Parts: sequence; C-alpha cells; structure tokens
Amino acid sequence: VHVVSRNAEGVIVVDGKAYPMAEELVATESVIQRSIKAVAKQIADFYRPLSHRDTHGGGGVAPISDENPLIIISVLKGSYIFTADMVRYLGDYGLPHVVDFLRVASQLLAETQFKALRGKHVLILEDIVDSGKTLRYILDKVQREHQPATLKVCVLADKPGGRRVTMQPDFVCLTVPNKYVIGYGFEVNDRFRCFRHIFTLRPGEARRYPAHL
Amino acid sequence: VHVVSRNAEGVIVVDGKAYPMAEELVATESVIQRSIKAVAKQIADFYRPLSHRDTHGGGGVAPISDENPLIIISVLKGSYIFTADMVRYLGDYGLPHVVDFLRVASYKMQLLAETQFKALRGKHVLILEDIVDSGKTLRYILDKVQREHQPATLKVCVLADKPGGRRVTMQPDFVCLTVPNKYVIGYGFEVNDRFRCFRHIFTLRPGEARRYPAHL
Ligand SMILES: O=c1[nH]cnc2c([C@@H]3N[C@H](COP(=O)(O)O)[C@@H](O)[C@H]3O)c[nH]c12
Ligand SMILES: O=c1[nH]cnc2c([C@@H]3N[C@H](COP(=O)(O)O)[C@@H](O)[C@H]3O)c[nH]c12
Repeated sequence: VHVVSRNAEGVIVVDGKAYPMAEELVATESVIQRSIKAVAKQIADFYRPLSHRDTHGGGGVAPISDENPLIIISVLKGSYIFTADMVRYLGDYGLPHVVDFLRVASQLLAETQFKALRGKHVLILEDIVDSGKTLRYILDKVQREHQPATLKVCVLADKPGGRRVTMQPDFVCLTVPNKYVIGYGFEVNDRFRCFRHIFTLRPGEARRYPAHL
Repeated sequence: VHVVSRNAEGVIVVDGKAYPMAEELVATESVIQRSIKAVAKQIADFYRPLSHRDTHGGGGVAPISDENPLIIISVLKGSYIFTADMVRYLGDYGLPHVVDFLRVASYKMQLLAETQFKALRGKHVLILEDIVDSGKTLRYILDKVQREHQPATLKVCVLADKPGGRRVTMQPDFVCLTVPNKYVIGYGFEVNDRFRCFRHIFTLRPGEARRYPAHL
C-alpha cells in the first residue's frame, strides 16, 4: 500500500516524499512492477515456443535457447531502468535472451554491437510510444541493417492520444494520460528518471532546466 | 527470504531455481540490494553538502541541486542493472543527480561509446562500474574522463571489488560488495551476454567460460 496525499502547499506526497513538479500521480511502483511482470510472462509465453537461425551449431533453424537466445535491443537512454526490471522478470519466466543497446536523440548516437541478427527473433524495449515517429525510425533502421526473422516492440507506456503516425506496439505494460509523464525513466533534461512512480508534469515545467548538460 | 542449497546432481538451487553453470553462490538478491542501498546512503551523505560550477544560472558555484546535479557516468553494458537500482536508492536519499553512459572494450583499451554530456568542467563526477578486477579498465576511464572533461572531483563507485585481481593501483571510493578471486556471473555479470538477468551473483564453473563461442 502506497500513501498518497497532498501537503499544505497542494503538492503531491507519496510515502512521505513531495513531488512539487507533478500535476497528478499516474502509477505507483507497485502497479508499474506488477504490469511489467505481467507483460514479461506474455513475452516469455510468446517466444519460448519459437525457433530461428542457429548460429551456435552451424544452421539451420533451432529453438530459442541459451545457445540461440531471443535478441533484445534496448533504446538508450530512456529505457535503461525499464529494461533492467524487465530482463529480471524474463529470467524469472525462463526466457533465454541477450540485450544490446542503441542510442537515439532528438539522430542515431550509438549503434548496436551485435552483428549476427539475420534470421533471428528481435524484440525492441522502448520507454513510450507517443507520436510513433521515434519507433518508426528505429524499426526501419533495425529491419534494414539486421534483416531479422521477426521484429516486435514492447513499450513500458502507450500514450494513444498522441499518435501522428501508425505505430501499435506488440506488448504494452501501461497506458498513460495524454500529458507529459515523468518518473520511472521519464525525464525533463535527465531529471526525474529515478522516481519509483510515474506522474504527469505541471504545465510549462518542461523548460525548468534549459542548460545543456 | 532465500533458500540456497544443492540438488541431487550437486547443482546450486536458489529459491527453487537450478544454476548448473555456478561453482558457488557469492550473494543473494537481498544481500546485494541491502549492500547497494547502504552505499547509496554513503554517496548521498558525501555529495549532499558539496557545491560545484553553476551552469543553470551561468553563475560561479552553487550547491548540488536539481539545477546543478551530481554527474553520474555509468559504464555499459555490465553496470546498467546496478545503475538502475542505485539511482532509485539515490533518489530515496534525496541526492540530485543525472546519468549518462560510456562503453569501453579491450583488444589494450579503446572507447566503444562516448558520453554525450558536454558541460562537466568544474562538476563533481561519479563513475558507476560493475567490477574492479585488474583495475586497467577503470584506470583508462578515469584518465580519459579527467583529461577530456576536467571535472572538479572524479570518484568511482563499484558494485563489486575482486581484491586479488589487481595488476594496477585502483581502489574505488565506494564498494557495495567484495567477491572471491574467481569469475563472477549474475546481476549484470556475463558470459557472452548470458546470465546478466540473474538476481543473485555466483562464481562460474571453470568449464562453462567457453560454452557460447559464437559472436552475437
Ligand atoms: O510524456 C512523455 N514524457 C517523457 N518523455 C516523452 C517522450 C520522449 N519522445 C520519445 C518517443 O517519442 P514519439 O513516440 O513521440 O516519437 C520517448 O522515447 C521519449 O524520449 C515522448 N513523450 C514523452
Ligand atoms: O569476474 C568477472 N565476471 C564478469 N565480468 C568481469 C570483468 C569485466 N572486465 C571489466 C573490468 O575488468 P578489469 O578491472 O580487469 O580491467 C568489467 O567491467 C567487467 O565487464 C572483470 N572481471 C569479471
């Protein structure tokens, strides 16, 4: 049970901690973790029956295994906390997998280092689908460079009211309101990512830290 | 609570799960998490009262704050799970901080991925790293960060210290756990990217080190 209240300044307090930058609470840690673990079970149940290119034993097709694991691509920097939690739940459910990272910014800043993804099942882990443009860019790049057998996306958050292009992730942990979200990886110039809960940001507060880090 | 035992095949079992690649258990999840949170308190207590360059007001110096946070550089890939947990404990203790990433590798050391932060001059910088073993990886990182960013101070926090592996002087400022002089796996520690998702840290059976020879 989380304790959620407001102090005399009208500021949201969760478990004794004040969040003056927040407009509303979206999800507590308990709700977020339960939602991630539920999707981890969906992911493990979906992939464990599948087979793909055998690079351990010299061809042809073999079951997903520790020898030929599911390939996971995590999008830095936003998905790193979500990924750390998800992979541990995937391990709990016994899904063989390995993780590489790509970094994008608003440009590709860092490329994946994995070089044998041809004919492999590949799952992208991303923080949020809002407009859909970021994931359309990533999916196109990953498909053209790696030629995977299949390419799917799991997002922590879906903001369905923000779409500008068609983008429907295969796995969604939580739905967020049509507002700027902060906490659990979600940032304002790298601030707020360490919050264990997700909140909506007070309007105009997205310009609070103008200085480039 | 955790139950650690061996099954009829002599294989380590933790909470009903078998780890046939493991020689010994080093630390359970509960011990690891307790250790990380304790260091988080040390880090917060150490940096909370300090001041450094003010880039928010373009001013001279100002306290560590959300306006001028502690700068954390996390070393990929091994430190990402440790970092995700540490930052949440650092937030619990109210330490203002931001995180960027660098990645290094050996062929001799070379940078695989650079940090994107460009205003670290006169700032307190903390490196988060998975393990100090020989010390060569961190000596390379510290020398590069120091010359290229010219921070006010540069310190290192490691999840693990393998004391007997040292070949160059390197004692991190903060150490969560001490490990035996053996190859460790779990909680970010890998064998060709396998085993990183384990919630516990184990030593590796020596015959398992070359189980996954194919490049990913
Ligand atoms: O509500 C939000 N809070 C915090 N970040 C974002 C983003 C960021 N923009 C990227 C996704 O963009 P989109 O789907 O709009 O192209 C995310 O990876 C985040 O970097 C969109 N919406 C949000
Ligand atoms: O026992 C170990 N288990 C898993 N990885 C390592 C490493 C890796 N080598 C790097 C640092 O080693 P060193 O201090 O010897 O230069 C770590 O960041 C790890 O990625 C050293 N020892 C170990």
